Amino acid sequence: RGYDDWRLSDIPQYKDGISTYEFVRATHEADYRTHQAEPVAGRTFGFNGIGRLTEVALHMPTRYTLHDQSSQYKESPSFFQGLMGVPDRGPVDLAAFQRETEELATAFENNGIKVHWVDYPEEPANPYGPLMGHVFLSWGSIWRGGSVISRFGFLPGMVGVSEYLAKWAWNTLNIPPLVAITEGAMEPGACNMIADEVLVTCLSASYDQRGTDQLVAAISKTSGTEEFHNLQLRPAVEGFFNKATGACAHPDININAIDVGKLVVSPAALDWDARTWLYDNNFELIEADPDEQREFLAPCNVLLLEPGKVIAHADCHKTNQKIRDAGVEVIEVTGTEIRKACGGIKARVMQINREPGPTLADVRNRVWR
Amino acid sequence: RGYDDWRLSDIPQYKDGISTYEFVRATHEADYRTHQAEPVAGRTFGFNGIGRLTEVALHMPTRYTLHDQSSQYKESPSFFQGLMGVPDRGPVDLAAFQRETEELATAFENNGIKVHWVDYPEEPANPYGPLMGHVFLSWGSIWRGGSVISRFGFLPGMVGVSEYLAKWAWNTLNIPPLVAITEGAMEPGACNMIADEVLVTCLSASYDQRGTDQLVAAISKTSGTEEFHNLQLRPAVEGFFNKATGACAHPDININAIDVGKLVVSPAALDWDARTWLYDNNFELIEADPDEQREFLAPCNVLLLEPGKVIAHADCHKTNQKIRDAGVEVIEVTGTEIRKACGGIKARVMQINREPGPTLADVRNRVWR
Amino acid sequence: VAAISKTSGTEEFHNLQLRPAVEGFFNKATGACAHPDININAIDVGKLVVSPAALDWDARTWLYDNNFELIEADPDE
Ligand SMILES: [Cl-]
Ligand SMILES: [Cl-]
Ligand code: NA
Ligand code: NA
Repeated sequence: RGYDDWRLSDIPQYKDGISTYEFVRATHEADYRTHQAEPVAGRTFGFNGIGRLTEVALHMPTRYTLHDQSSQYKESPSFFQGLMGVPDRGPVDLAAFQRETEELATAFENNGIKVHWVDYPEEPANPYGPLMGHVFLSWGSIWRGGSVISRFGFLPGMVGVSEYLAKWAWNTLNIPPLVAITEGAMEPGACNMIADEVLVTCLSASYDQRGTDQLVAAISKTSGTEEFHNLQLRPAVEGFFNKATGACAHPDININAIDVGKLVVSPAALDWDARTWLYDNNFELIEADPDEQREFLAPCNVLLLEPGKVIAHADCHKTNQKIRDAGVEVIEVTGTEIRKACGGIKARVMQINREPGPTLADVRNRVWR
Repeated sequence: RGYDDWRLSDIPQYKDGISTYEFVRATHEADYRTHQAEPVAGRTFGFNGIGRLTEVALHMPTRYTLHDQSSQYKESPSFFQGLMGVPDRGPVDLAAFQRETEELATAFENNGIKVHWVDYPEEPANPYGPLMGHVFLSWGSIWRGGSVISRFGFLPGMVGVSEYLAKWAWNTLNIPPLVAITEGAMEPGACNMIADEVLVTCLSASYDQRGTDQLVAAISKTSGTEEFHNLQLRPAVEGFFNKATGACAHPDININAIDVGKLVVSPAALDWDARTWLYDNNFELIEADPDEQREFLAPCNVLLLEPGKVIAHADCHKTNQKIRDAGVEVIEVTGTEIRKACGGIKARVMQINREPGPTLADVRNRVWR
Repeated sequence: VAAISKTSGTEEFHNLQLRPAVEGFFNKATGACAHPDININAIDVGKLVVSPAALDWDARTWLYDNNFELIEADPDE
């Protein structure tokens, strides 16, 4: 479009004979996401919901990606094993880590999903030390309306990182920031949604109420839905993971949607109120295998590609058969080196774009019980 | 600092023998601005308050900066004269516009203030037409805690622009985004503060309550002050400016601080509640000349360099003498071409960094009445 | 308003409250006035004559929503 070819008809609020007041009022009334955020960006974006995922980012690990190679970890492995609480499966193997990363990328390419690659500087550090956990790009997943700077609850190695990923998203994809979390703790990228307007959070080391309130208020205004629901789990865990029980600070280790009104769910996830809400709203529950969960094989850390199809850890054999039994296709992918820190496959994927998908009304209307 | 020289003592929440819970809790309790925003940026920033201004940005105009040269303006001058409502002083003169821009930059250099320069692309456009009003970089002023994407109430030519300036601030100064305004209208950069924790807004074409609530909640959490006050003027004006009265949609045309508890104020600004609040809180009022105000010479659009010293339009002779009479130094600067659109000198300056300055308690404690 | 609403002979009673910028009775710089009857008045059913210095944004919004047509007084008058 030529610079001198623009006319007033190109302004959507403009009408011939409109008064100043009416034009201004029409402007005040416009939807941010569809009038400002997306047109300025020149594209749609956001991972909200359980519709068809189209675009992600991965990080190919280098030696600097390995948490056990930070000088602060070397100084006290037990401090970080306290924070993270995951079972010790030995040192991370760089080459095997790189191979399961390739395998995941191939799974995406084979399912028609665009993969961007995010790199970090050599010797990457923040004001408090080497970066740590920066392979877990879900922490930079993009919401309807824009990107989010997180407040990390337990991992100081992630200070600076949600900034880095959001800056990357702006510079590379033209995706704007929506909000910075500035109180308490809130790690929205580790949350999952179980319908178009239903978010799952936890109260945990990774989320307090103030942080949660701040996030939910921002994303609800750009969600593109009339309602917005937050289901808040209350896991019993001190740091990230409770190796006695399988309980986890992060929703995406606790629960995820596998189809319309079908969820895979940890046995350590659901307090009575959460169970009640899920029952009342007509969600069918597939229970993850208890040993897979407790041993931190991340059987709930599956990635929904679209209703009825997920990527899962290839060695979560029992949970995956239950998922297939519920009529869902499982794409098995190796994810073993990734689990030596605080996440699995879904945790390491930055979700950039997911198409609008089934709603809470759709869940409620499904006849199955 | 070497990558392998980092230790746990470099994490401010870390203490020898700290439990996981206690470390996490300490992390939740940290101040965002001072633990995360500023260290990651590698600097302090924000224009809040009435202390000493140190750093700004200007735009040197090109032909594309001139509002009267947009094809949409050519199509209907009267549509845009409706929105803006400023007196018609003839076509903008590019060369004279460039000269008063140089003069302002020299005033900054002579007063020890760093000036960054912001450029826009050739034929700059947003989804709705040529950019318009993009010389007014105050609209991209930086708050304590970060940058803000605005919701413009009356000028569609500024869609995309607060994004551009915030992106520029991130890429060039490493200053992060704080929040995007996503409802109603809110043009925070056109607001002024009259103490360290006292903001002035309007309800007008440029601000509704929802937009205002969203902004104030975000900036109050990073303000670095125990309290935060919003004085909200209620000007009688349909678009930006009311040429019958001198009333304006923007606070920075209505009022500004010239010293500790001394304000220059338009006669068309103060409703009874605003007047009462200012009286109760011990603010001394210097009234702008009524003709300077009504004719849109922008006598209130002065820029506070520090308490007791302002930059003002050189032809606001009557207001400026009243400011000197109140014991304030006036640095007179030509600002005539700038006033052919919706602002004057303070409006065109992006404020990046102002040092903490006097507080509302300081205002209240000054003995003068 | 509480007293007159009880005897108004109407089911509802509405108060539109203008917020003029004026220190005493009249602001000779602007035309703003402490008194509604210098600011605005009805001239017909849903037609008002209105000062340019009268209407803050909320007042303007209310009048718009309630379908009042506005005739603007001459600014110099
Ligand atoms: Cl109207
Ligand atoms: Cl404890
Ligand atoms: Na917010
Ligand atoms: Na009475």
